[PDB]
Amino acid sequence: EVKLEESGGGLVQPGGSMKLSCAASGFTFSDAWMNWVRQSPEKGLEWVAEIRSKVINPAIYYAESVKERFTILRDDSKSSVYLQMNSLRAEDTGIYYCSRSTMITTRDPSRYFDVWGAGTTVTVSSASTKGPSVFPLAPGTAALGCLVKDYFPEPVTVSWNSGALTSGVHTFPAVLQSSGLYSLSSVVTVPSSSLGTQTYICNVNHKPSNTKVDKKVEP
Amino acid sequence: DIQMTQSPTSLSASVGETVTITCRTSENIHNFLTWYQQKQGKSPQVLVYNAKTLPDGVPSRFSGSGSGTQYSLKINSLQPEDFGTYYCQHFWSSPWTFGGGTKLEIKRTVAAPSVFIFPPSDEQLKSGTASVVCLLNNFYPREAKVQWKVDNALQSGNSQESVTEQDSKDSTYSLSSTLTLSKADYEKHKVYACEVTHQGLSSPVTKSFNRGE
Ligand code: NI
Ligand code: NI
Repeated sequence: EVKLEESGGGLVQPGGSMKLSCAASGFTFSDAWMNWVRQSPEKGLEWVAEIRSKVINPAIYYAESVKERFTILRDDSKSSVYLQMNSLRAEDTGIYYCSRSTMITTRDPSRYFDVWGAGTTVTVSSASTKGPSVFPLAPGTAALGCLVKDYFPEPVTVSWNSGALTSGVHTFPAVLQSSGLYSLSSVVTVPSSSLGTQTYICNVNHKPSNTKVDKKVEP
Repeated sequence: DIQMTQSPTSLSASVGETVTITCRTSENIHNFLTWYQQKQGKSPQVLVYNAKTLPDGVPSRFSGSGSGTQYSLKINSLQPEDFGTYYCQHFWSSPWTFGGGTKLEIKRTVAAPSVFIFPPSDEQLKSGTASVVCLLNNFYPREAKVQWKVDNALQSGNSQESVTEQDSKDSTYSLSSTLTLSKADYEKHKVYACEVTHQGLSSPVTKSFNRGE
């Protein structure tokens, strides 16, 4: 039951503000050392901040690039740690992780982040949200799919016949276009003896824009 | 400041091989080095702390070693559970800086790609945009060149490609290349060819389609 659950992420304007919350249960929280880590596809993992409990020493540490702008906070009756982010930049885009360290004392032999949270996505951008335009990709073994074009921000989730297709389904990672908008392609490889007679439906869903559109693919 | 370099950056190996991963430091971190594994879409989980010690549950295939500034991560007989990204992290003193990470891939036998091409849809051809998609499936290795030919004129600056992660079923790759065009330019041209060059094929294959046919 030892688990960290992050929340508060989403899209935000440059120079904006955002408060990431991290709830915890399954362990006595009011002496654990909590750390925030972020991950972007470019720089990989990067430590952001740490807050210790009952420590006359600094007790609060920050990465150099986030001092001044960020502030880590703690409330022990709520068993949660917070990350208030201000003057947000496109740098600061990434997946933010909450994690507990194994250090109880100033220098407790045995250091590592032993429990992680699923993570919360943070997107810093000036572009407004947009639902996707879903276009069909029409046709031994055949292939067909969909073109999920021009949406923002990530993510968009794609399923076929409502979670009914498993093997051969390939949903490619989203690529940013010159217009600053994302598209995406999901393709399914089916035996050639099943085209048309069986209906293949394309379940696109973009929760940032409250979009839910399904388009039939027909040869 | 305490930089940390990690080597290599990418690495491929078969099931059953042994792989060594290096994490160099700009200082004698003594022995407070931690290694993590991160699989696609999941959170990292510790493999080794204190350079050599393995926490509970981590198989004994993993072993760390080294001291001072050179440190190594080691895997005897890679079983298929072990192909994500590996980060090193020092805990000598805050800030707890991370290493650049090493992506680790399975290496199977060569597999040629199956090539499909898709013309734009009339639905899409009602709004002024035209995207032509060339699909590649279940090939290895991942390095593949996709060139677009419009009226047999080599194309540049208007193609965008995307690769999928190593597949779990058979450790193959997939690629879509999308030729983005304006509608007026699409209606101007006829022969749209996608030429694929890959290790697994002996001759560069081409898939085409006529807009009018
Ligand atoms: Ni020393
Ligand atoms: Ni032209």
